[PDB]
Formats: sequence, structure tokens, C-alpha cells
Amino acid sequence: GGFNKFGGPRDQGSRHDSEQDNSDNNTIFVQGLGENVTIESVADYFKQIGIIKTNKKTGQPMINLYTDRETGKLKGEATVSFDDPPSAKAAIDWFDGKEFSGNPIKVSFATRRADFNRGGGNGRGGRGRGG
RNA sequence: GGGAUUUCCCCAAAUGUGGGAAACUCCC
Repeated sequence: GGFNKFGGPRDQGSRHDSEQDNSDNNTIFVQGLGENVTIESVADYFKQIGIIKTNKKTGQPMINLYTDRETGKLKGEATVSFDDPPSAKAAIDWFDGKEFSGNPIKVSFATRRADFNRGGGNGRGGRGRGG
């Protein structure tokens, strides 16, 4: 039960009187988007709370719209990373329960799903020392 | 010693913040 396996902003501490109480959680998860949404829509929809974090090589904001594995189209889930941690907590308390394009949506903290089953992320080849 | 900037390399489905390496300048 609860928000997630980390419990959402439930154990965050002073998050009831402050928009901080986080630092390693500048990311938020979103639900209810629908198929009408895209990277430019989410980032342009969330940026009003604070700046969306940019990827270090793709140049786009750090977003991805998730899809149904049973049909291969938008599930209505997405994940938006904020460039600032206090903007993520505010965007959760704010966007959760309102609409996005006419349909209702939800928002919560986000934490890498891979660290809970896929063993988390992994390194890859490239340049090396003395190169 | 630390922080910021720049550059280079790699798979994609899995669903929620990728890693490694090099250089210069600036700030503490």
C-alpha cells in the first residue's frame, strides 16, 4: 500500500510545512497524461513550478512517456526531473489531483525502479585514463 | 582538495534521477 516502496512524501519529515525535505529526489512521477502528451508538453507543463532538468547529451529535458506493454501506446504515465529539488516537492503537492489536458492527473516523488529489481543502472565503455 | 563550464564513448524498452574518461577557465 501507500505511495511507493519508499512511501512517497509520507516519511519525508517537515514536508508538511516546507517545500524542501528532499535533495536526492528532484524527480517526480506522473499519471493520467494520456496519449495527447509528449516531452515538450510535460516539460512545458511542469516548468511553471521550477526549471526542468536537462540531459547531459540529448539536450532535451529529462522526461519519458511510459507505455502499455500490452498494446505499445501511451499508458498515461511519465517521469519529469526537476533541475531543483524544492520544485519537485511543490510540483507533487500542486499537480496531484488537477488536470493536464482536460483529464485528471496524479504526481508523486520518483525513485529509480531499476534499483528495486533490475539491479539499478550500470557503466559502459568509452575513453579511458591516459587517453 | 571541492564546486561550475566544455568535450568524447555505449544498449533500450522499462516502465521513476545512466555511467566512465580528458582538457581549459573561473570561484572557494
